[PDB]
Amino acid sequence: VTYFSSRKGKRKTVKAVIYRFLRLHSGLWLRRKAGYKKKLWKKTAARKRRLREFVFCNKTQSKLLDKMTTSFWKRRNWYADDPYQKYQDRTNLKV
Amino acid sequence: GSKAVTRHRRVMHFERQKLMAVTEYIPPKPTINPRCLP
Amino acid sequence: SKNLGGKSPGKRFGIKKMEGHYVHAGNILATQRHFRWHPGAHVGLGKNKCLYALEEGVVRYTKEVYVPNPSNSEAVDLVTRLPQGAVLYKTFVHVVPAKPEGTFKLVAML
Amino acid sequence: KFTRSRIPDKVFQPSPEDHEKYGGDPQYPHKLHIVTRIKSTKRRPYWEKDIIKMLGLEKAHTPQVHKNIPSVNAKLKVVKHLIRIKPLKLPQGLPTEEDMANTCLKSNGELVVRWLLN
Amino acid sequence: YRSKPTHGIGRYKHLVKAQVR
Amino acid sequence: SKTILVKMMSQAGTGFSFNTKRSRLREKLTLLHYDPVVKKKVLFVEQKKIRS
Amino acid sequence: TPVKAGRLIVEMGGRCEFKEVQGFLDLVAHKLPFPAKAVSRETLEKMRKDQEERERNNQNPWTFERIATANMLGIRKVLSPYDLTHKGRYWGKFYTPERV
Amino acid sequence: RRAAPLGPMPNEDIDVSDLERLKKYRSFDRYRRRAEQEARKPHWWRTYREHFGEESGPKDRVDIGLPPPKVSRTQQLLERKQALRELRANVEEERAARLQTARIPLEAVRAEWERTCGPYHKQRLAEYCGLYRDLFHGATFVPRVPLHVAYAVGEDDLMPVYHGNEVTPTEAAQAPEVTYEADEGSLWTLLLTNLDGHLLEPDAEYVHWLVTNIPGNRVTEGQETCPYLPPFPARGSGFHRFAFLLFKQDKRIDFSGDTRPSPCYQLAQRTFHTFDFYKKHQDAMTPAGLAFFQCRWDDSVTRVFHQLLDMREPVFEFVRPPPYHPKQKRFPHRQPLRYLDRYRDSHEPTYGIY
RNA sequence: UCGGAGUACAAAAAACCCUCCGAGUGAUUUUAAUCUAGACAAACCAGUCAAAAUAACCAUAACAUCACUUAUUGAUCCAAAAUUUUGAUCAACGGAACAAGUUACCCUAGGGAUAACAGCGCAAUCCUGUUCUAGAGUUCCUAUCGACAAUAGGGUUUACGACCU
RNA sequence: GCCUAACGAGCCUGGUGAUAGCUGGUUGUCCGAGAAAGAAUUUUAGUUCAACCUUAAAAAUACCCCAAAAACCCUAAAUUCCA
Ligand SMILES: Nc1nc2c(ncn2[C@@H]2O[C@H](COP(=O)(O)O)[C@@H](O)[C@H]2O)c(=O)[nH]1
Ligand SMILES: [Mg+2]
Ligand SMILES: [Mg+2]
Ligand SMILES: [Mg+2]
Ligand SMILES: [Mg+2]
Ligand SMILES: [Mg+2]
Ligand SMILES: [Mg+2]
Ligand SMILES: [Mg+2]
Ligand SMILES: [Mg+2]
Ligand SMILES: [Mg+2]
Ligand SMILES: [Mg+2]
Ligand SMILES: [Mg+2]
Ligand SMILES: [Mg+2]
Ligand SMILES: [Mg+2]
Ligand SMILES: [Mg+2]
Ligand SMILES: [Mg+2]
Ligand SMILES: [Mg+2]
Ligand SMILES: [Mg+2]
Ligand SMILES: [Mg+2]
Ligand SMILES: [Mg+2]
Ligand SMILES: [Mg+2]
Ligand SMILES: [Mg+2]
Ligand SMILES: [Mg+2]
Ligand SMILES: [Mg+2]
Ligand SMILES: [Mg+2]
Ligand SMILES: [Mg+2]
Ligand SMILES: [Mg+2]
Ligand SMILES: [Mg+2]
Ligand SMILES: [Mg+2]
Repeated sequence: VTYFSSRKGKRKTVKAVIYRFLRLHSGLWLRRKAGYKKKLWKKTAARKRRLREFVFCNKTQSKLLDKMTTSFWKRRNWYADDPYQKYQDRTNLKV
Repeated sequence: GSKAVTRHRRVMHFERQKLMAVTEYIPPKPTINPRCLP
Repeated sequence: SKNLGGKSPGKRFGIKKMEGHYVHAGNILATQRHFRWHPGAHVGLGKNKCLYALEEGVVRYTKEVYVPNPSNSEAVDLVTRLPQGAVLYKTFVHVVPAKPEGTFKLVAML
Repeated sequence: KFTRSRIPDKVFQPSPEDHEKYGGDPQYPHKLHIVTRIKSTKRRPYWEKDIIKMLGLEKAHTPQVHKNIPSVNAKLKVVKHLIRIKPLKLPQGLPTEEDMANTCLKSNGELVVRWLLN
Repeated sequence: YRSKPTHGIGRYKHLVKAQVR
Repeated sequence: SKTILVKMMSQAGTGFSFNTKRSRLREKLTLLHYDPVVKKKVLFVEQKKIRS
Repeated sequence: TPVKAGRLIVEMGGRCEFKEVQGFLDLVAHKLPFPAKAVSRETLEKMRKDQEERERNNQNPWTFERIATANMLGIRKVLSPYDLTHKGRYWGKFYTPERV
Repeated sequence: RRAAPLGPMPNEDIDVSDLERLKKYRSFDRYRRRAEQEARKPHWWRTYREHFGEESGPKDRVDIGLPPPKVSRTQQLLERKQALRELRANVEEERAARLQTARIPLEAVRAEWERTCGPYHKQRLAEYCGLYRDLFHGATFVPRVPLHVAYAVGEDDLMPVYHGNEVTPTEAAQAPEVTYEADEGSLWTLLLTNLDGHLLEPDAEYVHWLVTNIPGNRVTEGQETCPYLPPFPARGSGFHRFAFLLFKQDKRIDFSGDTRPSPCYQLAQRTFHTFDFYKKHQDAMTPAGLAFFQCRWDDSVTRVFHQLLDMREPVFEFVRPPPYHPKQKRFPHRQPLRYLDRYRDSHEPTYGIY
């Protein structure tokens, strides 16, 4: 990660994280299961469902992705017909 | 580090030595020798 | 050398919930490789011989008689070869349900 | 492997001679334990360290009063090799609220309520 | 369990033995 | 005895394919599978060979 | 062949006395690796009763069995789990019959 | 570490040695019979019944009822053996049995069952339905005398009320006919009790028809303390139990506290406790007949609630406990995207400040 | 790389160039779906179960079955597919897209974390004494030896360890 | 081999503050708490997680834990779960 760029001196971001991850405004990150497109004929239906299902990331990976991504991707986003707009926020978090 | 069973008598830990010395057998000694007691 | 492939991590096959533990539906009570604990009341049996509670309640372990399925040829043969006074005994895991099924609440006084 | 030690119940079955040897009442048991820590918890297992910590015996040679209930007797049996235990004696009865500041604990194991009268 | 009083309640291999002069 | 990986599609008109392991020395594969597009018991026939 | 303490190696019988068999068995016992003796039924019984009498009339109140079973002084930290059964008489492969 | 068993082990009786000289059972049915025979014994280890409610095991049930009929056992056995021998001597019956074409007079079978062993079956089913668990709380009786209760649906339609039957309020709107055999020297009391349906008190039950001082069989000429009230169960909570209890009494009992008015449309007055009732009339009354049936909600209950009782119809529903969910974590690990939907208050987008 | 047994005796985990079995698949039809509570296991990636509800067959089961059934398998990216899939003894098996030898002509940064010499630990090996008598010695165990065996001592050789450099 | 006193490839300048998981050093006082290793890795001279630990903040249960309970040929010291 480039903490200080050469042209503008800002902090760059890695494109792999934005290509294979999605950040919700609540701080959670969204990702796909590894191996969900490899050798589907060799796997059970339940295993295939688990592979196809979306999963979250814990605190360590979330902090790593936050460090590796710029604050532009942490903004509040109001897309038209956004499927994840309902998941953007958090409710009933007794902490 | 030696095995549990050895040939060199396995010199013992000091507290176990003290335990053995304390628990050594003590024969009963009568007050008067019965040899040439009546 | 001559002995290869002997390294393999343990599969954590054991008993998860003991007697008196309050569990919910779907909680895996125990997992095993061979049939050590048999499911009893309100305990299902997964295809990998794991035991999971079907109802929410208190886990119990009981010694009970063993009456095998008539279709299981090996167990049937063992049963017929058993002597006249022998009865097989096994250890079964049960879940005693604590929550009632439901309550009759008033909706509308029409 | 070195683990905790189970003590059989035969150890705590007192003999008829033990009562007059140790000056105990064979028929009424005493009420309170005066417990003092003699040895250190160094070179001793962590569970024994925890038992000594929860018994309030951090400072050695300082007595502490405890009940005579089996709940604390279990821990006393666990760490019985590190402590001296005596029965609390009350020759002059329980101290009332007017004798709280004039009490003392004589080393023989008794609690005097009227100490240093004038 | 081994330390429980109910140990060996499921012992059945001694009831069937299935492994002239 | 080598197996064969064959991709079989539905005969219900809808495009629905799935892969199956088969024996090389057997005939053309034809089974009764379940089609979720039409939600029916559908005859599935062999069309492609993917892997040996 | 592993042999423990107290196990017979060669057992003899016949219409002879004990003196001659002991005389020509003591050499074999000595040449054996472990210490051994040429005993008889009467000699073995006599020794077992002598050991019983010694461990019953032992004078000191403190014994290895009592201390090990009661965990006096926290001695199980130094001791081994097999000492609860050995009662301080067996240490490794060596057995001392005079240690009660 | 080994521990001594607390009692006899199950398979410690048979000898392990010389198994070939010990007889075996070769029938899975025989093994099943033996296993079920052993499973009912009070074992010293933790069994299934103790954890799943054998209802306190043995219970010394207080018997409040008439003595059993004293029958000469020897003569009864002789007559039964003679009747069996006479039936066996017939050849046509044997031919029918061989040819598998034989019928049974079910009416006579039912009559004989009611006469000899019907009371015990009725008593055990009333145990199973919990009549004594709520009427006397500690006492079971044997319904010695029969009790045939029948509702009239019209001119030619009669609905019987057997032990545990289902009769709708449309069928039970009118007063039923009760028949039982009794000489013209005794007095009887009939009491129709609703065990379930009291809105306020769970430990109380309703009265629908209480008639006392019945001379012999004639129930109409006996004075009715409480007039008949058609059943009124709730729409949601269905299958209430209604029990006709028949008591035999000796003295001419008169009571002014349990007397009910002719309208008797007040549920406050229509609140009963059979325990206290039998405590009050324990000297003379002794229960001898019982007939209970189930009743659910139909369209006729609304009329009873509105016109007769002058109240709105209460409607219930079998609500289920909410599903259990664990504490929501700040960072769920490997949980599905739908993890946030399990704790959503409502399926409505909420804009805080926008 | 993966699985089974003992080590690891009784909840779980637990290593060695520790002692043994195997696996890198075959055969058959019941061709084995979608969605979702709650749990096992786990650093992560992965792996496991699964109640209720829906589509098609009894209008009563569907976990595909068997071979000790446990292992029979591979992540991104990228290529070929065309609507939905596949592609590696990537076997160094958490896998760099594709890279061999020799240097006594050698160089640099370090290591007594690691060898050759010495020292040191042990005594497998080596050397000593004594205990035991069958046998040799014309008779006779011990004048001179003494096989199968026992106990104890020394640290000269090699081996073992890798503690000082 | 020799190519200006060091040549398996000269010397100077520049890239150059080359790069080093490798070695050495790292400058005032006092006080509080305080860690010896499970998993991957051209990896075991290092990194990245987990388990510990430090500074803050929310809560409520946390260790000791009697019964009872945890497998089938034999199996010890004893373990897990809870008043
Ligand atoms: N066969 C195969 N090659 C792959 C894969 N991923 C990357 N590659 C690379 O793609 C290239 C294929 O070239 P090929 O070996 O077919 O001539 C190789 O450099 C290979 O390492 C894969 O998943 N499968
Ligand atoms: Mg050691
Ligand atoms: Mg293993
Ligand atoms: Mg391992
Ligand atoms: Mg010797
Ligand atoms: Mg009779
Ligand atoms: Mg877990
Ligand atoms: Mg289902
Ligand atoms: Mg590698
Ligand atoms: Mg690797
Ligand atoms: Mg791995
Ligand atoms: Mg040369
Ligand atoms: Mg150098
Ligand atoms: Mg070194
Ligand atoms: Mg080292
Ligand atoms: Mg060397
Ligand atoms: Mg050396
Ligand atoms: Mg030196
Ligand atoms: Mg050596
Ligand atoms: Mg030596
Ligand atoms: Mg000779
Ligand atoms: Mg070392
Ligand atoms: Mg030069
Ligand atoms: Mg540098
Ligand atoms: Mg390194
Ligand atoms: Mg400090
Ligand atoms: Mg330290
Ligand atoms: Mg306990
Ligand atoms: Mg607790």
